[PDB]
Amino acid sequence: MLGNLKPQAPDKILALMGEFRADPRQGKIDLGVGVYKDATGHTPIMRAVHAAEQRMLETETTKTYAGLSGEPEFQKAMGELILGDGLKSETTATLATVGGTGALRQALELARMANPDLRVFVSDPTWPNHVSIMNFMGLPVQTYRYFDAETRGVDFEGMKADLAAAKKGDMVLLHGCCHNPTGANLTLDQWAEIASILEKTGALPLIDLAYQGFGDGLEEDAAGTRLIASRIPEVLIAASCSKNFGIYRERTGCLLALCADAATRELAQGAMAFLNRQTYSFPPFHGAKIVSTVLTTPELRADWMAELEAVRSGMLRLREQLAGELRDLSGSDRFGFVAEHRGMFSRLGATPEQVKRIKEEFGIYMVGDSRINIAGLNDNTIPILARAIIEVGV
Amino acid sequence: MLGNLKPQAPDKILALMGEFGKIDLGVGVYKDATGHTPIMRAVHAAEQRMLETETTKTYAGLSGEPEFQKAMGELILGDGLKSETTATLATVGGTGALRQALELARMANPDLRVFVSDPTWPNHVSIMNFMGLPVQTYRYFDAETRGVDFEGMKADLAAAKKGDMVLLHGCCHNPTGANLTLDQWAEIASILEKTGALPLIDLAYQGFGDGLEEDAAGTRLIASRIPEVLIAASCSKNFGIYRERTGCLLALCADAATRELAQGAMAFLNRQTYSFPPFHGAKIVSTVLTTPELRADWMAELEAVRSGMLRLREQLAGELRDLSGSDRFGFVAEHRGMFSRLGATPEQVKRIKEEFGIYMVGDSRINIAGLNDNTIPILARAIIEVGV
Ligand SMILES: *Cc1c(COP(=O)(O)O)cnc(C)c1O
Ligand SMILES: *Cc1c(COP(=O)(O)O)cnc(C)c1O
Ligand SMILES: COc1ccc(CCC(=O)O)cc1OC
Ligand SMILES: COc1ccc(CCC(=O)O)cc1OC
Repeated sequence: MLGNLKPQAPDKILALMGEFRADPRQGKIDLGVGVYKDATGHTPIMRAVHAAEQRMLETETTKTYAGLSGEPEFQKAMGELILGDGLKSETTATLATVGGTGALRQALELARMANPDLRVFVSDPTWPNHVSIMNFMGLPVQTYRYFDAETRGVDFEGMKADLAAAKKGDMVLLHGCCHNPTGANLTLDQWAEIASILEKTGALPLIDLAYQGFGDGLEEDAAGTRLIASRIPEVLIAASCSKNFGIYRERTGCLLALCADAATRELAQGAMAFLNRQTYSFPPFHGAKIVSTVLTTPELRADWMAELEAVRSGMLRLREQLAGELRDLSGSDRFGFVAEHRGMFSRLGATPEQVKRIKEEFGIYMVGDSRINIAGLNDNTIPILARAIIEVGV
Repeated sequence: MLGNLKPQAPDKILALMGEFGKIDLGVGVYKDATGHTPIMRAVHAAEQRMLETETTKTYAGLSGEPEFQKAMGELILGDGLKSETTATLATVGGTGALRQALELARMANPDLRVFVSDPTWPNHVSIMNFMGLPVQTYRYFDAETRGVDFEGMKADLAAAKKGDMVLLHGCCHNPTGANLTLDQWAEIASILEKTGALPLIDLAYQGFGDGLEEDAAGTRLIASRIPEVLIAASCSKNFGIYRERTGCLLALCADAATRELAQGAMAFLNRQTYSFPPFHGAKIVSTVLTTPELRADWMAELEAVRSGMLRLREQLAGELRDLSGSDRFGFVAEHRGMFSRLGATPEQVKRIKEEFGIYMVGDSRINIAGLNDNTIPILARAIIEVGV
């Protein structure tokens, strides 16, 4: 029977890796990486995180089955982290999931469970995993203009124009902050207008919050998400702890369902718990416990925020340097957008030909859509990248 | 939109878990004399060692780590492990491996039906219903003898066709505690090969029956006979790491090409569901399995657990024999595993819990690991008073 199986395509990330490793050039650089890397090219375990694992190793007395939808300490902590003082427990349903991706899938299942004729609107472009999951579920997918290839900024007129076509019941997927892969983001005023459009059309917003803390800070990054939650009655939030806590492999995230009333919250909560059960039953414990421990322990929480901040400022300085270099070399303010983008990614806006030429001539690797990881840059690599960009006619 | 959500039905076993001189005999979790579910020694040493060795937490393997996969395959199939034809997928527990198994098979055959035992783990049907898959049942439990209705089982299985999936419990059948002998397994392989039905083996208690190797005997027999088989393994109970959510799905294929296909579809399945699988428990398992000193202590502790429960069964059987002046309840010493179905009807079961405070699953399923010297005579007596 298994022979009938249709061949499924590889991740592609590995294909990028295999090529890079095979490159015999000693000066080769890799900007296609999708995780945070420090000065030495390592992806360290945050201090507080290592502190929580020591604490857990000495205090945990059993590993029996726990909460089906997550432990309360984690649910409350995450909600407060994302929504701050605005968290209305009475109408908020929470589900610990296997990473933010698990959160996305579950939100998709829940929405389709409540509305069979669901259509999803995704930005152009967006995280490929989004479209992939949707295609897999058989859900209809619609696109809304987002990245402006010329200015490398947000095409807000087009975004509004396209979202205006959403009907009540449809789902609109928004990146809370640090748009992956572009790096181009919406300002709070633009979020306010998006809110109006969402109220008008009656579409359900699904906010993918995976980089809280890598943009302008923890609170600032959650600002957009908080405006939507306060103005829109029903909101779905898929939060990831992978990057801002550096626990990628632990698989920790959570789905937040902001409802109109307590009765609906009870309905959504029951369905979420049901969904976990029909997929894997209980969610992973380790990472979630690390997170609640850091968040509830004043000392740890303080150190984590402090470390996250160092990371953020470090990347922000890298952006300014690259931008500075590009300005000095270009004799213009064309690549200024690099300094304006937020998050660890940025789409340069180079054509696949330019991307291929940059690799063949300069030994610099990046995703085929010209997305680079800011964290993979440094004092030695910045000048090279800048030169390459200017030389290939970007 | 969300207000349109229909209320869902809660899980019975876990419902009791929430309800609980209270005597908890519900949820299938091992407990020690003091009613505690301890962290196994080797598992603890593995976590310490891990705290010192791990330098990063970056994303890892989509299908799980090479070490976990090789270790799991060897633990299950022993020297019957043919890597060139076996695909392995790390999942979120044994339950995740089941769901993944049903998704994999359904992809390969949109018209598959699943045969489950009568009775079977409630969660099996639940997921199948959710996925909208056709469920047939095969006779398995003999309400009279409390053993297995093997004649009825063979009867219903022969009616299965190629493309159908037969879900079997590798050992320690949940909730009955009634198991097949190796002779019975060979017989079953004959049926499976004649009808061409794909067996899906739920292996969640390797180690609680007769032994690590012995509990895998049936599974190893089907694997040597049937060219294509699926196994959903759970490390929740034999490693005592329930909450870590670790287990895996093995796809035994007839050839390398099909193996490549299966492995691809499996990785794709994790990617579209939650991307990467959880690392902590899987790392614990491979650390224990590949470290001689740790594996030896794990086996010792697991054997100690196994032997203990077996002692409890014999005690409960004896206690009852004295209290009933009969040997009707003899079957309790014959059953193997964590559970054993008594027979008490729904009304009897409910009476027992609402006054004696002893909770067992509505169908009279008791977790024998929940008993001890103190509570055994109490249980024996309580059922005598509930009569029949
Ligand atoms: C990383 C990421 C996620 C979540 O990843 P998880 O590892 O599953 O937590 C979700 N959305 C985007 C855009 C991401 O970059
Ligand atoms: C324990 C068990 C499983 C798997 O449990 P997980 O916690 O998901 O590993 C599967 N089937 C049966 C019959 C079980 O008892
Ligand atoms: C495999 O799926 C992923 C791919 C890539 C990433 C890293 C983020 C990125 O490269 O866009 C995460 C994934 O799952 C969490
Ligand atoms: C809710 O699903 C479960 C119920 C019960 C158990 C414990 C095993 C049992 O009691 O049958 C596990 C579950 O998922 C792993």
